[PDB]
Amino acid sequence: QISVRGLAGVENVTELKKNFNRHLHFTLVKDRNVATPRDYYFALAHTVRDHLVGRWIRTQQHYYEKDPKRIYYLSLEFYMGRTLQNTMVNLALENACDEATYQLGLDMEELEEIEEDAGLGNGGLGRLAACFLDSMATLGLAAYGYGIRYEFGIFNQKICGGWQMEEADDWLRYGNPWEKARPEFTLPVHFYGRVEHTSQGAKWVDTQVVLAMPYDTPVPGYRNNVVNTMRLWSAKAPNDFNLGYIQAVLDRNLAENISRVLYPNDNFFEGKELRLKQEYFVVAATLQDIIRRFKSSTNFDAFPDKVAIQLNDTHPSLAIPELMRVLVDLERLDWDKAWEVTVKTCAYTNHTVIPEALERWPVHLLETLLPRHLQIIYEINQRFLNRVAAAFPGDVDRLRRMSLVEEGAVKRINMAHLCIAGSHAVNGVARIHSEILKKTIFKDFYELEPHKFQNKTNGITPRRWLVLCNPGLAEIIAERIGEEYISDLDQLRKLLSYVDDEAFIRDVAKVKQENKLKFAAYLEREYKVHINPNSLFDVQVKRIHEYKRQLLNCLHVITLYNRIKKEPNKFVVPRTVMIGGKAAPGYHMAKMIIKLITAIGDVVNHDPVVGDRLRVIFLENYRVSLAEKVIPAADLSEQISTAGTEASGTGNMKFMLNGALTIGTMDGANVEMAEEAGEENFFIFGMRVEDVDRLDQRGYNAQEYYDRIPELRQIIEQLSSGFFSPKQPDLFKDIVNMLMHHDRFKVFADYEEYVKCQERVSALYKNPREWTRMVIRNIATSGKFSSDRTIAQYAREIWGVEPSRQRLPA
Amino acid sequence: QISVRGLAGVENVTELKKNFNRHLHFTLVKDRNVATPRDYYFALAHTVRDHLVGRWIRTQQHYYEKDPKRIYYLSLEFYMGRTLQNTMVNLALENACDEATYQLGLDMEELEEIEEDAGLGNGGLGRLAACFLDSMATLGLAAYGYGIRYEFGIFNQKICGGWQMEEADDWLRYGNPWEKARPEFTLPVHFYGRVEHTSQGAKWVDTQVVLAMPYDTPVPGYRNNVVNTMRLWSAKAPNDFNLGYIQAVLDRNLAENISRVLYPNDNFFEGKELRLKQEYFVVAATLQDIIRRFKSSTNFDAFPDKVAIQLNDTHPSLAIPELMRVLVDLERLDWDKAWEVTVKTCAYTNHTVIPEALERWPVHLLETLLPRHLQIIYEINQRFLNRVAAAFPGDVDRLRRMSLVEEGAVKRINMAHLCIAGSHAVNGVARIHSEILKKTIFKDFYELEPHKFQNKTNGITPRRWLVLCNPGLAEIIAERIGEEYISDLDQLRKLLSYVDDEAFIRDVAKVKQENKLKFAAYLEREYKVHINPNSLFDVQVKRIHEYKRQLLNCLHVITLYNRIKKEPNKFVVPRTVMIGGKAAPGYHMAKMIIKLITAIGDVVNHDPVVGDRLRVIFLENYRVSLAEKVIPAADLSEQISTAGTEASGTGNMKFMLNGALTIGTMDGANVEMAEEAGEENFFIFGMRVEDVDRLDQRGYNAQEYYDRIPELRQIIEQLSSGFFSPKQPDLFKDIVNMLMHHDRFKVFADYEEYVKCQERVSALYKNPREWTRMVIRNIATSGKFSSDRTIAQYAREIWGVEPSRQRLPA
Ligand SMILES: [N-]=[N+]=N[C@]1(C(N)O)O[C@H](CO)[C@@H](O)[C@H](O)[C@H]1O
Ligand SMILES: [N-]=[N+]=N[C@]1(C(N)O)O[C@H](CO)[C@@H](O)[C@H](O)[C@H]1O
Ligand SMILES: *Cc1c(COP(=O)(O)O)cnc(C)c1O
Ligand SMILES: *Cc1c(COP(=O)(O)O)cnc(C)c1O
Repeated sequence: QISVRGLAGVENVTELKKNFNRHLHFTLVKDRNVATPRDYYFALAHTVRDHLVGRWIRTQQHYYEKDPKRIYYLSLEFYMGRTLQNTMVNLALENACDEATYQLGLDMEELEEIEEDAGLGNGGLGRLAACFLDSMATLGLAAYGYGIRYEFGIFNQKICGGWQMEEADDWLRYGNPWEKARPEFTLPVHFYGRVEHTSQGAKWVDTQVVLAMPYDTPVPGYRNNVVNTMRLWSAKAPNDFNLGYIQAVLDRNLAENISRVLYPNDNFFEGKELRLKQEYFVVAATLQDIIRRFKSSTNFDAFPDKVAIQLNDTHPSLAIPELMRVLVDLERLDWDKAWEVTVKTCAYTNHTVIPEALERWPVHLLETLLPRHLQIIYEINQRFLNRVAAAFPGDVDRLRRMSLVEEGAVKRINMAHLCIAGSHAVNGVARIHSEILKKTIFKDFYELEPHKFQNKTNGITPRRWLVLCNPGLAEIIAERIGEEYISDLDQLRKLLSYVDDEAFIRDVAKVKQENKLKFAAYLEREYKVHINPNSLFDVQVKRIHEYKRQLLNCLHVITLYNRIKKEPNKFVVPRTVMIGGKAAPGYHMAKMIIKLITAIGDVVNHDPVVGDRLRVIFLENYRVSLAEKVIPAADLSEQISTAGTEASGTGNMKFMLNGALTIGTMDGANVEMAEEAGEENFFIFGMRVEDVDRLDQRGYNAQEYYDRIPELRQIIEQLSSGFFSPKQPDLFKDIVNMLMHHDRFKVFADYEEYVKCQERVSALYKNPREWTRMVIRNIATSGKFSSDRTIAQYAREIWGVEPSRQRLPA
Repeated sequence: QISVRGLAGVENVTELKKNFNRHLHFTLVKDRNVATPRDYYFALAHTVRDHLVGRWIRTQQHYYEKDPKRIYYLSLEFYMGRTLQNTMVNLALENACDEATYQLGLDMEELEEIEEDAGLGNGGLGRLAACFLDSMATLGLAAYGYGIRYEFGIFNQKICGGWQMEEADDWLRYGNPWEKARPEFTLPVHFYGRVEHTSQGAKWVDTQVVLAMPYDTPVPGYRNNVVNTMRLWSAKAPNDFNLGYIQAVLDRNLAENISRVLYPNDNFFEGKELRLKQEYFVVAATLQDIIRRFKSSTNFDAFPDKVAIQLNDTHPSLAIPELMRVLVDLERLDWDKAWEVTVKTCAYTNHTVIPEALERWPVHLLETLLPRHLQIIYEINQRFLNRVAAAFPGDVDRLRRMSLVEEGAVKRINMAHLCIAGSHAVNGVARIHSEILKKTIFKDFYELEPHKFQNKTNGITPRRWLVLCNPGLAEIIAERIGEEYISDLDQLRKLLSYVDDEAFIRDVAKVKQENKLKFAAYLEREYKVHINPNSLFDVQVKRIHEYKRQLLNCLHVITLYNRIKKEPNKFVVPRTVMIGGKAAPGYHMAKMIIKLITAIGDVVNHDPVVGDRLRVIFLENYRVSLAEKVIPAADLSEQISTAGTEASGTGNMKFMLNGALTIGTMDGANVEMAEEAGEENFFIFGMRVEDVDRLDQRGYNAQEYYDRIPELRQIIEQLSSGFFSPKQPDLFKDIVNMLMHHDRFKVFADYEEYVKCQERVSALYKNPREWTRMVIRNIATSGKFSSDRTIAQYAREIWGVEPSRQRLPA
């Protein structure tokens, strides 16, 4: 047992054991003679869950009595991952449960691997919402996460013949012990219908009703006895729905399809009706719940003082016109009063600037599905543009640029413009991203209302991303500076005075080595793959995207291979290059990149001359639980997006906190990370944002790089001739064609500096002691990237509430 | 507290209370400050459920150790109703729970009303399966009920404007505390595909796979610590199903629709593909489970010694060719050996002779959906007909009459012929029905294999149908003869010596009066209806069918009304005529009969001259839980089906056990009931089966009755002129037209004798003491109709197992 995992008290281990047996018997209805590891996992889950309820009930009763300002975090994604270990950590039950299960003759680690990941997210945005919930509970905020309970989360990725295959993520198959259905709080959500304009007000009539049933999941704070709630809505058809008879009952599934599956698109907008329905569904049900709770705390003037609604991207942007609809149509507030309340209540967070991710809904869709909302949006636009016109007289082009309504082929509603107009605060997720918003994408809006624009650099929770996934590192750190850093990451600074400590250097390096061995093992257990634990672990894990430039990584891998074949008997630092991540099902290029990766592995991993000096592995089904395994085992973190494309990134922070050195561009949060640790302790390379713009003025011509770089030329010719695809020589023609003629991300432009920088990485890896000292400098300055810091800033600068580290009663 | 409800021990009431609070807190995650009656209901349900698990686990472990012959009852319907009270009764926990909830300040009766009925049945057949499960557990048989877990059971009936409106029965909305999902025992079920004939055997290939997930529900025996299992299969799509991406996931619902809803047809065959899929689904999954269990007890010669499969009607008839398919195709047994095993394993129960209920599946359907099964069926037919030909040389018409394959418009498979050929026993459900089977419908089969044909008169469980729904009557009976009768109904005979006991007569009458007051109250509480508790309660509750002749009842009601209007100031015994029951959604005539009933009520209930002398009420949404309320309150039980159409009936038995006198035809079980009680203690009338046949030889002409009976003529003319439908004068033209020209059930032919008999009923009701004495004679001789007797006969004469009343350890 390690200290950070809590006490294994005599009374509590005994108590845990009997409750474990009580659940195995009464809850699972099994005896030890027929129980399987899955049954044991559930008995433990229910036992741990029991320890939450008491705190869950009093935390909620507490907010009712004290009635503080409530924070409502709206998101269509909550990438939670597993819940068992996280709950034990936050409740200081890990050692006790470890001991109790040991005495019962069970391996707790084995049982934890049985829990299904709650993959209700695509990547960064979804995981961010998960970390935020953890931090809000840890900071004692009366916060509620509101989303959709998808029956099927992000698809499970299978690699067949080197190609990605998708398969339904039936995560609820065996049940979810963490959620509590609350059918008694079901709410109606309306769709379609039409608008009637009577004397005293407008009415939305003849609508189709879909019921929203909530499921509450507890969110425990870190050892503070606070347990907040994540409420996920599930779609249910009313019983007089479609109510020949048999068909009517079977068609109920049409309404319930709303919460059936998560759209697997990462940073890509798909204007499908089902998606719009999901967006309104979560917004409509959530706002009724919010108002309900407010009325039970009718002057809505105090609404903004008791309520804060954070829009995680534009996905829940309809909350703005829906709030107006309720206040104006139902509560009968005058427009101006309602608008004042709405603006002071809502705050919007922008997560990316790439055009293809921007939500622009066709007017004909809103027209049919949400007719009243379209009218309200036009009215908002009208009044907003009148403000612009009055502020910039005669600037007609500004008017059309700022309109919420876009003209052209088909009229569309720019949801981002909607969010800015209806929110009192708009923030980017990293300093460079937030500046870009003010200088480019939202320049006009910044000029009209500069006070609205802020920055809130993303963060990650040190509980899941350090204590839970890397207990070995958390321990040696605790041995030196104590445990307070877990909820006050800035304290990692104190580790700076141990940078020359021989014992510490040895331990940091030991923990990393153990993590690598453990992962190298896992690799062979669950995926029959052998790798060399002494090689440098070069990993790039994140969603497959052209802007993330996994292709640039591929070019380097091929460069290393060609250099070896050129001078076989020359020494080179051994490397295990790991690339993982899912591609959206309809993203052809992303799928081709995955195939290219496996194809490279096919050649490189079986070339006798290469030996154990270079291995290319594609990490299958990258998800939260897998991230918890690879990140602690990584030596090199690849964050190589084209400058200006990765708003922030969060994977980068996870790697920094876990002892990996970072090679990357001055993009997103990488800029602040290098700033915190010192550029000398970072492997920075490539074009800066300014260089990218210069190149665009000039005109990006990939041919130029192809002509001046022999090594690069050789790689393109290998791809083109079928060197990596013998049976299908032209298999990668699309990739080559894109790289050569329409590469929006300038892969070639950063190639030279990238491989040069990679050489410096290998040189430092050859000096174990200095590599580790640089690692210590990174870990020691990663404190700023704790989501506790991020949330404390949202709380003070946007929501107007004070965080608190006070422990609620037992 | 009453004695039959068990002891309210000090230690147990205290234990019940803390467990109730434990579940309210830990299971429901609620505090007393926000708990609602529904929450309290669930805390109690979970508390009671806890007492079952221990016994459930040891009963099953017990069967594993002793390895007795297993009884598998296959049914597409299990009309369970509520489970809470039934479980308390069988566990002797009712008084303890009553006391415990009282001390917690709660009314247990109020909480019981919150439980949703498990309406996985249409009527008789489904309820029979429910009573059988209870009796099998009570008789200590290693029995398993196998069916489908429909998401939506029989529809909830609403009456709008006097018309039936159907609405989804979302019985799982708030959850089901009684079931235990067993995803770990999921089994694959195949559909479509084609048949490949290789060297060593035929193969069913290229099939579509649907997963069958089981849900186990405990079935407690009466105070014997035996808890059997009812396993209901749920359809689940495999995860690589349909696996653009979004659509594939959404289409998963196509496979899962198999267990979505119960076909609401009572005694009516609808040849829909979805229905056939349900039938094979339950059969395929069940047989794999059966074999699996057998192999874990490979000579299948002992299979019939360890396994008995009872086919509840022909719905699960595919079990015969499916068993053959597995034994021949998979286990590789020779045809003849496999057939021997199949016949000795299967037994079939026929429930009705009406042609429209007979399952005749089109060959093109089986051809596409189950190609291998069709081949096996042809092979079975071939070999069966060769036996017929050898037994009746030259009788060519017999060959075509007995074929499993019917020629004509479209070829069809007669599933009933299939069941007879592949079963070692075939039984009817009442003596007269079973005789009819041998003399008519299955005469040819009886001639070929007389040994196969048996009778097993239906029964009802005295636990739910006496102790649970009529505790007052069970008590006064127990006060005289003890409690042993509850599991040995024949003991009610002893009540015969109390027929002249003044105290008993007074009590029997008192209990009935209390039941009537309680129901008259319930009527006003949940349906705003006032009735006179002193009137005779004339009730007919069962599914709406033309053969049940609710119309004959209607004619009598109108006769009574016309007679009153004719001589207003003449005295007549007051009556409250209650008719209830659901009509299949597509059964037009049944729906018109419901409207006619309400229409009569509209006129009769508001005629000042009638006063409180006659009331016509239509009991809305008749279901099991409602039956438990009306039956104990009834004075007169209407069992007036045309002789030869009601195979048995079971409602009739429920009324007899509960103190109601019976007016009915010599049909189904009515014949044995009158035989047991004595015809003098029964109100028998109308044509006997022989009279019906004579009339058919002759030719049924309704006009004749219309011409010779003035009162009948007046009624038809009232219906025709719009007397009961002012706004829509021709509203009942279909009814009149049917009665006059195409009445298959000869309503007019029994009219005269029916009203005459009804007059005798009223005369006896005028003499309270003698009416009650006749009631005692009925209750005292109802013992034979206990499903314990029925099951003991199935056990000994069909399954080859001995029932046992031995109590398993605690
Ligand atoms: N939605 N969105 N965009 C992202 C993402 N999910 O990847 O949001 C994440 C959370 O803000 C950012 O770190 C990331 O750079 C940005 O591209
Ligand atoms: N299926 N079927 N037929 C019936 C029914 N459900 O009503 O089976 C019941 C159970 O055997 C019989 O009592 C009844 O007379 C017969 O019509
Ligand atoms: C943290 C995380 C991400 C975000 O990673 P980036 O490299 O910022 O894109 C995506 N997926 C998972 C499973 C994560 O844990
Ligand atoms: C017993 C019962 C039946 C069968 O009644 P019959 O009069 O034999 O048709 C039908 N429905 C319910 C709810 C029952 O309890």
